[PDB]
Amino acid sequence: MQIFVKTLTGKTITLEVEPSDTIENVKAKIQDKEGIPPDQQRLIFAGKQLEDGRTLSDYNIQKESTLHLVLRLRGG
Amino acid sequence: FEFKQKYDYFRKKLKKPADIPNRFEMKLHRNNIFEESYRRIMSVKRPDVLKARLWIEFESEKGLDYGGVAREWFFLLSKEMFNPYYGLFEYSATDNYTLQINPNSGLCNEDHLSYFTFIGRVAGLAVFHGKLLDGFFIRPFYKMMLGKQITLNDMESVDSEYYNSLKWILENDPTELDLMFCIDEENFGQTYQVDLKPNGSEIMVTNENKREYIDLVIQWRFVNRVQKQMNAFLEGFTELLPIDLIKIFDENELELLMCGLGDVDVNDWRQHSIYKNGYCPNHPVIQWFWKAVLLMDAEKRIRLLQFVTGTSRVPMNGFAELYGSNGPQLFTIEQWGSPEKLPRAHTSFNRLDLPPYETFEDLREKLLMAVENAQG
Amino acid sequence: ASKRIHKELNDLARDPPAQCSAGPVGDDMFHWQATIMGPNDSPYQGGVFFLTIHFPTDYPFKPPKVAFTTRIYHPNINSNGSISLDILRSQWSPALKISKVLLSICSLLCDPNPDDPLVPEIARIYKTDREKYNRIAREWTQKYAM
Repeated sequence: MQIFVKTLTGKTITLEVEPSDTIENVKAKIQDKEGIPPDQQRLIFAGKQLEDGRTLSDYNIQKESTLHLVLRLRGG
Repeated sequence: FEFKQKYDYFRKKLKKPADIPNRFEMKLHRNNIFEESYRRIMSVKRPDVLKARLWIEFESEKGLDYGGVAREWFFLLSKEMFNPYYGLFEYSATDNYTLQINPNSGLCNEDHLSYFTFIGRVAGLAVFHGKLLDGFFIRPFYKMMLGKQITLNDMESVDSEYYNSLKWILENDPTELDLMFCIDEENFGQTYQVDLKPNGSEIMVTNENKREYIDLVIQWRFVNRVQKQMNAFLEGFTELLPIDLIKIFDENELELLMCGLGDVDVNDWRQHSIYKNGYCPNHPVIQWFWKAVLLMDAEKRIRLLQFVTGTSRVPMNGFAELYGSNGPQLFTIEQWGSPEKLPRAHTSFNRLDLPPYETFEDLREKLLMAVENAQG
Repeated sequence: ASKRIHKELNDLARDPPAQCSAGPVGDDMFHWQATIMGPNDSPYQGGVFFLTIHFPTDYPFKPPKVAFTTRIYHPNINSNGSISLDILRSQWSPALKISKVLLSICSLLCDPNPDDPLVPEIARIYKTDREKYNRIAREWTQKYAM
């Protein structure tokens, strides 16, 4: 199964996943291709905030689904 | 490409009349530039003569250039016209530095309309001669020139939190928020309530008029109290250029066309920055930061500034006069986190939490990333 | 704006927010002050903190400015008392009621957010040497919160 993760710059990160993977892991992988710790990441999928406690088949994220890498960076 | 293409075609359509002097004669004292410039430009009866070359000399700085004093005269007169304290224009916010027409400009300078056309005469005059004005305006301003309609969407660049709150009113039922068709103003510590429409003070924002309400609020925020002015500004702007010959450009293009890009003066910056929790001027990480900035280009710099302060602009008197939510707040850089984490920022205190990086490119990669892949 | 504040005021009077009281002092209806009691069995036990609540003339389209006046040792609250809470900036919504912003601040007191800190030094402590943070934070409650 192949997906896409678009960064705010227009760039994209094609990864290799399976439908049972937890969103918390889509980040561990984007974390080697980009080196961005998970706690500063947010994958937006068509207006919704995908949780790290779900899987790719929970939000019907299928073959070629384009999520979005949102950097959660301004402080608290 | 697209912008470059357009600009050039723009430049050419313009035409210098043949019955005007070789140059325009200007010589004035740097310390009274506004009024003097005002009288000169605003006395010419053949507004065309102003299409002649800029020939300027001040009885102060006798620099025998007379070509370059043109680049300056604009940078110097701007600091005057677009000064939030002369009363013609003001800042959209205490910490936004983007100018906008002061609705109460009339109650300041007594015949202000003549002055707006003047600022217009100049404003355009600079576009004709490929020069730039100093300072920037809220999108609505540009949009008004272009002949665009102002809307709810346009107040997101000016005040996000307000935008969202209005947009909520737009997509929900507002009966519980118990709003009325009026607003609140302040002056001399006194809060005085103003009606959006007749008897608004007594009318509730139901779910049947909530649209018409978001209308008046925007109408009032950027349009009602400045059409007379904004129109004068155009009377003058078009005494040099054909207003429709510009509609070819867009909100952002027109902006870059007369107010250029906002390249941040890197020095004035470094110099008015404060470091906290470990960092200091000569610290290794800090030393790199700036060398990283040195490398970035105009865009990446302005972005970096926008990511940390929440505004891509800068006050009139530089980084010494920067503001935050609660007032004066210099650019800050505070040490925080492990080298893994990307840099963070609190636009409210114009602060940047910079993890102590081990190598220069180590820092440059994580920084350039936060900057680009940002604003969300 | 006006009616919005009164109504919200009486709504506090009728069923107030537990652990916190807040109302205007003096006549001004745009300047309230609140009190919050250190969540029980938190290092702020026994203490009582004071807060200022300034409502801008742009309320409720803009969030109210809320700050701690009483010195407190926390990761998201600095010396000025500036609170790093989301529903106070990026998350505010005209719908939110004060009761709920006050209660949200209680939450932040017993369970900090050490990863989105306002005060770095303190965050690292509450993360690495917990009992330290507790020892310190508790002592501040003795000096400024009592």
